[PDB]
Amino acid sequence: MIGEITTFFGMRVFTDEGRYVGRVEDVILDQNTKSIRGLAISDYNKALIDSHAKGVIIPYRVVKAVGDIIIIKDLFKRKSRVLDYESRELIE
Amino acid sequence: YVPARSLARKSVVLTDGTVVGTLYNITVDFKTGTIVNLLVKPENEIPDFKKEEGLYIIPFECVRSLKDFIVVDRR
Repeated sequence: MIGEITTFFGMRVFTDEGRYVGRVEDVILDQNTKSIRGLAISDYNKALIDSHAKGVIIPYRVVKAVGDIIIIKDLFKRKSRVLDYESRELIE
Repeated sequence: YVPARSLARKSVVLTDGTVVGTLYNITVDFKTGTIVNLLVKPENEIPDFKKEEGLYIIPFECVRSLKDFIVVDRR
């Protein structure tokens, strides 16, 4: 549970649905709340992230487990908008 | 907000100006995400911080800024 910050470095991140997210490149800190703010990710999965940045930042609150890998809540999905005259829902 | 690697081996100083050492590592809780300690490679002999494996154990409660010099107080 408690350990050193260097452990994050190089760890692969997966979602709790088994899907690869990427490799931790850095850890984003906050003096005001004495807490980890986010994880900087690189070598990141294009199938899941539409983005052209060198790396992306995942907020730390979606981290579920840190072991040999980091598991996060799978947030790489699309919500469906509700339609008033259709029981089906829309995706754009 | 500060990336952790940008704190790599920075110098750590007290409120008066004493050079405490160079940052070695950072202790954190992985579930909570709370930052717990600093681990500073010593250079001077401040009695205000206890030691383990030859590093200063600075509670993160005592950190007061983290710009070009890590600044630390006794309380």
